[PDB]
Amino acid sequence: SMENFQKVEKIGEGTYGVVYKARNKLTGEVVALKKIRLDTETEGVPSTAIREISLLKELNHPNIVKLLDVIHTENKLYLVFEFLHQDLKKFMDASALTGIPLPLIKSYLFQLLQGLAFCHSHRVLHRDLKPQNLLINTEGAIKLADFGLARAFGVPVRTYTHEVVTLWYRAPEILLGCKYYSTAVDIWSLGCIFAEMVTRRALFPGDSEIDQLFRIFRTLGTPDEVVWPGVTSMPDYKPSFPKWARQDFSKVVPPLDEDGRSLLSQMLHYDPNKRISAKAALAHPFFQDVTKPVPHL
Amino acid sequence: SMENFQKVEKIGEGTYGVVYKARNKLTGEVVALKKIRLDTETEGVPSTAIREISLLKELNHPNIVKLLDVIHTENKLYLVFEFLHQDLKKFMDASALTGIPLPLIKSYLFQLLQGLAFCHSHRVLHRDLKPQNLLINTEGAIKLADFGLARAFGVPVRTYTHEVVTLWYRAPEILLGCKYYSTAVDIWSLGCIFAEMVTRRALFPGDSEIDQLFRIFRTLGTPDEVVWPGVTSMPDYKPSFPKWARQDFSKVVPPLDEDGRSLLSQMLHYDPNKRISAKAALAHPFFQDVTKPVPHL
Amino acid sequence: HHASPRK
Amino acid sequence: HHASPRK
Amino acid sequence: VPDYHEDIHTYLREMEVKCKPKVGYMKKQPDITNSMRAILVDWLVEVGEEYKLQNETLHLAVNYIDRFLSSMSVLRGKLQLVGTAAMLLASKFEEIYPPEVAEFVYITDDTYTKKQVLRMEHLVLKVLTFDLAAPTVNQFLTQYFLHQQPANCKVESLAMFLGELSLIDADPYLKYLPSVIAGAAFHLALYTVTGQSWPESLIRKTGYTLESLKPCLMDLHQTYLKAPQHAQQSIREKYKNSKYHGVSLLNPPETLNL
Amino acid sequence: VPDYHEDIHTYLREMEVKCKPKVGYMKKQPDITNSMRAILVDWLVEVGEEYKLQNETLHLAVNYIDRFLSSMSVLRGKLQLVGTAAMLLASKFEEIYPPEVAEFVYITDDTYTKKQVLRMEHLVLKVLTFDLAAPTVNQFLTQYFLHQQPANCKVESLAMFLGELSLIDADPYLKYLPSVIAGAAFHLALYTVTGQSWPESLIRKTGYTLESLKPCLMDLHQTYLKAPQHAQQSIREKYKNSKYHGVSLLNPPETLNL
Ligand SMILES: Nc1ncnc2c1ncn2[C@@H]1O[C@H](COP(=O)(O)OP(=O)(O)OP(=O)(O)O)[C@@H](O)[C@H]1O
Ligand SMILES: Nc1ncnc2c1ncn2[C@@H]1O[C@H](COP(=O)(O)OP(=O)(O)OP(=O)(O)O)[C@@H](O)[C@H]1O
Ligand SMILES: [Mg+2]
Ligand SMILES: [Mg+2]
Repeated sequence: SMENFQKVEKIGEGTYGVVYKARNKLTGEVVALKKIRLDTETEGVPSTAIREISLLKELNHPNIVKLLDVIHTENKLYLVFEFLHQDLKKFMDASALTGIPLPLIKSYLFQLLQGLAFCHSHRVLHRDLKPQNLLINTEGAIKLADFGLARAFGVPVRTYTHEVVTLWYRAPEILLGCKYYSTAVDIWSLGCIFAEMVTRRALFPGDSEIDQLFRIFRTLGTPDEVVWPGVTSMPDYKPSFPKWARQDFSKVVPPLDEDGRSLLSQMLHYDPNKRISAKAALAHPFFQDVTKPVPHL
Repeated sequence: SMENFQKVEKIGEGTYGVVYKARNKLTGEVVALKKIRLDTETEGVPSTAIREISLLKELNHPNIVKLLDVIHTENKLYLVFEFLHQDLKKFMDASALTGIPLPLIKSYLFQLLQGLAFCHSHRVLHRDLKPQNLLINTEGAIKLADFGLARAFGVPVRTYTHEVVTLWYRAPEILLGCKYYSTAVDIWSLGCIFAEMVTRRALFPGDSEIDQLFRIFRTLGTPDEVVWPGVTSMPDYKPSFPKWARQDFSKVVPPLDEDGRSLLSQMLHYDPNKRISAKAALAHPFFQDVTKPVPHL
Repeated sequence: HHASPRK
Repeated sequence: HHASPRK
Repeated sequence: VPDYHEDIHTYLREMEVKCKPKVGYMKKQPDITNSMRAILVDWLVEVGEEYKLQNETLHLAVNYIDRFLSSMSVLRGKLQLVGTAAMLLASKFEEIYPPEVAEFVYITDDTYTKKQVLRMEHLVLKVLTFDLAAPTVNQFLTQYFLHQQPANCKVESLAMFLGELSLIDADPYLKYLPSVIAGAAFHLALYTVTGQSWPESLIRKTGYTLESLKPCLMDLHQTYLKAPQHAQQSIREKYKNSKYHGVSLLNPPETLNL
Repeated sequence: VPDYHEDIHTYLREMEVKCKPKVGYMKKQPDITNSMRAILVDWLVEVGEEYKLQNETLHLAVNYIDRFLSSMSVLRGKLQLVGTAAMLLASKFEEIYPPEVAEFVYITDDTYTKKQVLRMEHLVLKVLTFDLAAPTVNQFLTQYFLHQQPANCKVESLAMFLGELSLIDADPYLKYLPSVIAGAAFHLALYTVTGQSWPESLIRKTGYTLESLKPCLMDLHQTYLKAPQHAQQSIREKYKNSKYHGVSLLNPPETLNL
């Protein structure tokens, strides 16, 4: 049932098994096999896999990795994906000396915004955007991937799982324990990735939740009731938090032009109701000249 | 794979394996499992199975057995069908003392004609209609089955396989070697079965092709150019064939009424271009009072 | 009785 | 770096 | 945050037509009836209460039961097994903390083993081809609730109660799409508590007038009037609670003046 | 025997829309081009000739190759393997005596083993979900042929030669359904041999007019005028034979006067 795949190499590992680069022995197609281990006298199929597979089946877009097949055996579950050259973190690591060229950072962000705006329009919250969960091909495309934390949301949203998003990309409404969060958490993660592509390093590299929050407050200013009404009543807010002033984005993201700084600050607005949506972001003047350059691989 | 089915008993046997009555262990559904053995270093999937499965997928009709699933493994191929009480041959054998009640004979033929007319309208020739290939349930339905000799035909037809239809139900244009045959061969088979349901025995039980032809000639009269233009130029026709006269249907099928006699002789017309179609047969006055009795099982 | 003709 | 949060 | 609202509404209107059960399926089940399905859904309503699961979870589990029975004939002794695996899958899709499998086996009282539940879980996933994200009456209600002038607690509980009652009776409710049952339910709840009607802003948002809702609303009015005598009563019990403003105690309007 | 003819025609009109390849699939193949597909189909034309297979078998094999490539990315070194398993499957569905597997392996010159061919046959059956009874240009031509006043052998062979030419070029022929290519081909053939036009009885029977056929006809007219210079030539070679009245030697009309 896996008789037609030849494993070529380990590409990553994770939660319920591993990811291999393989090839279809009959057609030559190169794929990524994500193994989810089951068993029995356990919980059956993992809810993260049930969600990843069923949200992926409704997310057909050029900037969303394609799920090619699902091999659902008695012992194991295999998700079969199209194979892309590498993830954005490995590309970034290989580009730390050069930096990623300006036009390619704009093209990557525009594409991530188009994938994200399709997800949000199909009532799906990704909730784990970070560079290792984003894939690039040799022609200039970038795609959202790792839908293992995603969830279909409702209008208006109810309370959802609190432990969501990898620490460095996590939005302050989650960190402050808000009862409700929605699509603005994925926008936050994207502004963090936008900055990272620019400066070549994580914008808010916390080492715990309080530290993560203070790195955000030292860059953008400790929020108050004027910038974010309701902040000081949030479950984990503490009025003894240090009150830092906002830093000028010329120090925060030096290489970015005026248009790119305007876009980044709307993606990092503290108030989730005011943070820019993915769709309004696609119309910002930072993208008027967007092209599709090919990466130097 | 076959994990979920429990073999209950052998229902029949064929060419490519066995036929079992089985039940789905999870839902309780009772099914008939038809095993087609493959192998490798052989011819791959048997062309009869490739036709059976693809023709059945296009024949969704109350009077055509339902294919529920196809379990295509690396070693074996299983056809999964709905299970019906028994085939018409077994029902006939169990009713040889009583006979099948008149209304149920008429109901069985009307339903056989409706499934056959659906086949022909979907450009499919059955080509193996006999009592053991027809299936009855406990509520009065009868269905076509065994699509192992069938074929998608073209308008106008080309030449097709000469060895088709079980000897006793074979049309005279096949026995005479006609270059072309079409839907009239299934009608001929059904005329034979209608008679057999009536009299309780095969209408033309030959023991070889010349014998089969001679049984037909002795009942219906040896055909000549007036009854079937072209007959005497057919490849296996011989001008030394005995010339017998037609027998009166009151001797041929004694229990049948005038309307039933009229329908039977149009199903057994020598000339395939004049033989009645399944669709016109559905409008004969023999069916004006048709009902759906339940068999005595 | 005869068997169904065989490919 | 941190792992993705776990159900 | 209305930014995505209209896109989401349009896409749910399209997925509800694709995730819809086949209307006459029960007619082809040789061994189970609408009444057995009724008892089944009523029991899931209780399982829901016992485990504190979301109404949405219930509504997804029912859609998966009717989709699976739409192509799989099931013996009566196995219907609960289909329903437990579907409540297990819906829990895994929707809840923050789904019950464990051993708990699903206990709520059936050991009628099935763990291994049967786990195997029926894999058969339901394959029959549904893993398409679990279905649109539910609940997803359209919640959207409809943003158009209430001003917000009324009571109306919301009552529209919910009525949308849940429709899950019990495949006849007549499998005729109607989720979005239509939700409209009928919101109009009936509104009319009952304040005397108002399906609003003009919802008419434009869904394109459904009070006339297009009428056939569903006549059925739902009859189900509301007859709720206290129906054989299944877990939903009325559940909506007695103060969480629901005790709305199942309100008296239904005698006429709808349609 | 016209009894079932109109029903069959309708049914084919419906199955062609469902068995149809997705039009821009080649654009998503990372490694293969229309040209490599053209070389492949030209090769199956020759395989057909070597084994005396029906024209209908060839057109099925093409339909299966374009449906398979519609959802499966294939590397160039494997395209002939898809094409051989498809020719085998079409031979098994349609021929009275299909070639044996070892013959299919010999005609590829041992490029693949027997085991590869047999496994690709199982993958093609799964990708097509066993749906092999597809409507072809040939099925519609043969029905169109019954409306000729009187029957003309040359018009038939030529309509066939044109319909076959269409199989070689995915661009532009994947845009057109089988029934439309057949109508364009039968009109062009008729026009070329006798000066007549797409008949009024076919207009009523297919609903197709010379105007709806025009786009396909302009393409097929340019393919017929450029046939002597195309890179693939097996179909012109095959239609030189006396079995086909040597129609590929006729000279195409210079204009269609459309
Ligand atoms: N389709 C693919 N093509 C190429 N590499 C891929 C592909 N899919 C996954 N990878 C690699 O495998 C890694 C792990 O995959 P994935 O993110 O989907 O699973 P995960 O291990 O569950 O990740 P995470 O731990 O962040 O939850 C990805 O970061 C990427 O490096
Ligand atoms: N769905 C079914 N329900 C009940 N019995 C069935 C069913 N299908 C097949 N059978 C039984 O199994 C017997 C063998 O089946 P089938 O005719 O389909 O295959 P076969 O062996 O190839 O038949 P034949 O030898 O005429 O070619 C049938 O005659 C009937 O008695
Ligand atoms: Mg990941
Ligand atoms: Mg049989």
